[PDB]
Amino acid sequence: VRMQGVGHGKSASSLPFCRTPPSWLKIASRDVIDAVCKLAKKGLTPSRIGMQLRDSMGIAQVKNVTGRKILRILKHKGMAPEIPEDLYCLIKRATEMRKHLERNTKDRDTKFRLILVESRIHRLARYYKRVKQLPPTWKYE
Amino acid sequence: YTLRLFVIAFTKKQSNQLSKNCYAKTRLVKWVRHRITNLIRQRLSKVNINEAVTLLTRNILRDRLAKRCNPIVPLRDLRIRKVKVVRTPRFDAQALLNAHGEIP
RNA sequence: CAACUCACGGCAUCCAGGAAUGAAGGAGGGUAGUUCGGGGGAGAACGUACUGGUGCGUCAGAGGUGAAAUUCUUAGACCGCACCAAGACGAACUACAGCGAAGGCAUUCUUCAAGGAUACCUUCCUCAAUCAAGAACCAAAGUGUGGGGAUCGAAGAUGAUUAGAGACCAUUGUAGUCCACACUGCAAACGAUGACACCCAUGAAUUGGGGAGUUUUUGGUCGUAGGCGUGGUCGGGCUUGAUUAUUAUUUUUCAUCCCGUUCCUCGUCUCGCCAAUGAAUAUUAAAUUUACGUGCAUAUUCUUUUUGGUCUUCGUU
Repeated sequence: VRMQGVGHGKSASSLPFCRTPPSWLKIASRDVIDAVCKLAKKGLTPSRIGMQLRDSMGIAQVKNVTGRKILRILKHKGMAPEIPEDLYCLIKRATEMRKHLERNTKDRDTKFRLILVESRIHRLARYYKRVKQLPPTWKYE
Repeated sequence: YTLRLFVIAFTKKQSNQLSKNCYAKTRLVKWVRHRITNLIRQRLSKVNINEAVTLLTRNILRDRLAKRCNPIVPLRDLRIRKVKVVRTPRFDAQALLNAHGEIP
């Protein structure tokens, strides 16, 4: 069930039983790792890089061939984002809604929503200070 | 002359349909009403007053309308429900009399 | 210091020995379908009707009820037609249908941010469930301030009925009904069924999304036989970058910017010889699934024209 809404989804991805890479690939480790970092320089987040790389190069799960995962790669080269993608996304969303409400003060739905969002921010943040990946001096607004 | 043409239409079940709904989506609907307004503003733009009315009375418009419309979603009827005049040009003697010709 | 088989040595030297279990029928976040809908806010228009007014006609009743009366009229009521004003609302279509956490939400177009489902060999890797305190939201009626005031209408008034009627019924009528900004948190706020997760028999139906699939990897000679694309060499242009130039000491002066084949190196595609997935004489929970057809189908526009050429009307021969 949804975190702070209601709904049951089941839209999902199930990767194959075999964890070995295809026969047909003509890449090797080097080629992959290059293309990862290279596209990262544009300002793509890990998500977007992986999607670009299945649709052009045919590398599905990066982990299978390169022997390690997108975020590890970027950390080792120091291109990993300071505040992690998942929460940064939320923050961006929230700000936009707040802007809207500075002009639209009789809107009700938006404000019900804003609560939910802001709550979620907190919970994520507290698991990025339980798991060290933010300063303990982190704060929202 | 500046006008308003009220319209109306209805969906139509397919001939092999086994479903008791006929209901449309939203995008479907809106297209019709789009592709209605456009045509009734394209034909009547370059057509004058007495030249116009002769279409409506004989139901010439209805032909050209529905036969475009139909593959957007099936229509059972289209009608022109009502027609009305808003803004009129100012009085003239000649443009008037030339539109009646001989007066019995 | 350069040169300099190889070694020692020097170099804020680099990459690889997968260097860190898996990716939950848990949560979160992405990307897309102009996705999906009476979900929410803002703006611009539209529709009849009720009520009032104005103009044009008619002339004596009209309202109302079981029966009446209260009520309005020759200062023309009621009725008919045309038009204007103001406020509220959005019929039928409207459903054992849709959306929202509930309360709730129906004209149209434009616009502003949101949410759910589905699709994925995308990303992250337990971030979750439930819940004293605390916080937000909440039908209608009520309270405050200002605005609006068409309709209906508590309180009140009048007329009836009744033994009585300060009740049901009729004509009226203030608060209220509407809006903006604050207050209140009292519903048969009901499915009288707390939230989250698992197992579980049947036939039709409905709303939203998505899908309907059957010869591959090519290995070895990699074998230039051909083609395609990229970087190099002259050439062409270029005040290209250094730069004579720019005063015509213009004399350049070169690898080069923009173009540039028959040259060398690299990538890829085409072509090729061989090799790779098709041998029944007997069947215990099955080795391979229907169908794949109908009905609809844009000349889809405005032109200003200007040089000829068919015509026409004046002078004059």
